[PDB]
Amino acid sequence: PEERWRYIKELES
Amino acid sequence: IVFAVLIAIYGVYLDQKIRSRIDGKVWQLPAAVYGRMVNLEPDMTISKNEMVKLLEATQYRQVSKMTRPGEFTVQANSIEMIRRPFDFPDSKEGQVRARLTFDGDHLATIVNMENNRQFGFFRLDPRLITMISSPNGEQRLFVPRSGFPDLLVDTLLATEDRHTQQLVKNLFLSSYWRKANEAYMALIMDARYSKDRILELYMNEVYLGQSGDNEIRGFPLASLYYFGRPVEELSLDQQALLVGMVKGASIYNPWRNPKLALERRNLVLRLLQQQQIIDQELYDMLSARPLQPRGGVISPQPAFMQLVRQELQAKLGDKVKDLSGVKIFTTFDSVAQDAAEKAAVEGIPALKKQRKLSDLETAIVVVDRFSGEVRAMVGGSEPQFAGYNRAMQARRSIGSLAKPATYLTALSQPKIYRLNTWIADAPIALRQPNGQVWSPQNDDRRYSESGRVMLVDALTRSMNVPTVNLGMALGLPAVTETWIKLGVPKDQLHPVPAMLLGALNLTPIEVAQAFQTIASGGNRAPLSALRSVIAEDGKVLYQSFPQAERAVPAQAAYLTLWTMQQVVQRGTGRQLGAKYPNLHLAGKTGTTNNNVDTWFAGIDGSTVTITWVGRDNNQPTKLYGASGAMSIYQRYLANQTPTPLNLVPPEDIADMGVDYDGNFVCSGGMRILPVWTSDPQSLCQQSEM
Repeated sequence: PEERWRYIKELES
Repeated sequence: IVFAVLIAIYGVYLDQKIRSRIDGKVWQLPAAVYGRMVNLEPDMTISKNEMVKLLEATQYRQVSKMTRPGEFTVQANSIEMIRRPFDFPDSKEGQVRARLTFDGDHLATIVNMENNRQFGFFRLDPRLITMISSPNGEQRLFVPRSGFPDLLVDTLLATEDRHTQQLVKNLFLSSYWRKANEAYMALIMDARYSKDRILELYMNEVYLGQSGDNEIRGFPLASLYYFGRPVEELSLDQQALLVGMVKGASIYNPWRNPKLALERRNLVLRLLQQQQIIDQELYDMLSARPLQPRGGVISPQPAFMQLVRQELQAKLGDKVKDLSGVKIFTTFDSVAQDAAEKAAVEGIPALKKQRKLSDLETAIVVVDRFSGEVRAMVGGSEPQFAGYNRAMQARRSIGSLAKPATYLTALSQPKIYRLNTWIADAPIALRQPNGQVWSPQNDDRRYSESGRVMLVDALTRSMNVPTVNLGMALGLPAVTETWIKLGVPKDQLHPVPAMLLGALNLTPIEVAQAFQTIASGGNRAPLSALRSVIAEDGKVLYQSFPQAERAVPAQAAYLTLWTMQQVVQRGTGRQLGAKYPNLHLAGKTGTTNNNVDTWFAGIDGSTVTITWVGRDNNQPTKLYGASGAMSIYQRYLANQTPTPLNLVPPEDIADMGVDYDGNFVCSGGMRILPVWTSDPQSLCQQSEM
């Protein structure tokens, strides 16, 4: 799902 | 069918062996040694830039935006941080998002960002300095299931099981026939234990590296060793390598072979990018990120740990290493230690190149002015590899740094000795047994025109002849009694006239205690490195309490510190008073015959800092006066933010005016001096002549 990958972008940026 | 009975009864013995280790003491966990715990309050004298270095020294990271704990961001007049969780002794605490806001040279507010409400006080987690060496050589840091991030668990399971088999291997087995034993004992515990507990024991047991002759194993201790941050705050790129090193710890080591270890992280990032958990949108970001710490560490802080190790069995007994999961809370200050280590690393070659010296060494010791808590300790010129600790082991002559003890003894007699009492300054010749006459000389080999100087100026200028005339008028046991009250070793005191001008061999930590007793206003505080010692179950083993023992009168100590402010402004230490006048620093210089040893005892509002500069073979340093030891202290004052010494005069202190002839005046005068009096009407007794 896209709810897992989107959270990881703002966590690693 | 007898084989079914043998394997069934064997499984009960395996089940009994697993239950014995897992239900009780699993491993002999070594003692974690933490630094100081800094509380923050409104109107606290700390700047924004001073807080940045405190945070970076406590393993925090300056970032654009905060995501995981142990991170912060700087603004024009504020810092936003996520205070990491830490099981403190007074209360357990979680993550806390807060803004520290500054006005000028003070912390105005501390506001929780989740509720937009102030904090009366805010705790800062202590830095984990090191682990105490174990006999077996299996160094670990226990972290329960709650402490590991869920992405690190997903990265592990994706590359191993993907629903434990290698947990049983490293538990009780060694190095084809016993693979069936590994398979039987794995299924026995997997069924008789929780799904969460199997990840907890595995993540603390796995081998990830080596540090000399001790095995660093488990994700928590490995994270701090390889990256300088806990397991909770690992970035997915750092998690991939730490998970990747589980199969080849030694072969994928970044110190021995960086190129080989770099390929493993990208390989593990592909195993998770191919699966659901990650996509190609961020592979370019994580594949570019290189791995941070430089060459690991075998023994961090060897000098300070000597005092911690000495104090541990001296307070709790050697019956302590047997206990597992001990928590040692020390008084260590990372800001001051980092400031002192640079001042010693940079300051030594700066003196060797300027004065053309072959070798030169140093030792610095910082302690709390009121509590005597040891904040920092440098015991060498290069603390990269330090076997010898000069701050504790090198016992040298204190020299002129012995002069304040004589003036303290004098100024404790208000009714006879004051700051305006005259001391003679003319040729001296003191006869002694065996054998020649002792004729002491000033550094100048000069005497005063009037044949006298007032007490205050003799200490300010470190005048040898008047110190002998004063010291011998009081008597050598009266001066030696003050050294005992100041907290120095009694076995090192030899009460002869040489003692008055520095015939006294002390180490920097013993000098630290003497000046600390003065710094507090005559209250001896036994120097300590430990704050508390806690067990694995939260029960306290040792806990410090205040031990401020009234050594000398507060008024005597005050006038001696007031005179030590004149030493640094206009006297022997005039160099430092011109650099840092706003601190109003109190201190004393130390020089021996032929400058074999040089010193400086520097007191600020918050601490006492003793610094020694000399050679290991007891030879002339070829350095002018105490400028060698003062330049190292200047570098320490420069490297961190000192606290201004604004002395608060105790009761019975009267600022009195004296004429050129050194007598008190009723109205007016031409030199103001603090003087220990309840009724300042001595002026009447002087003016009726």
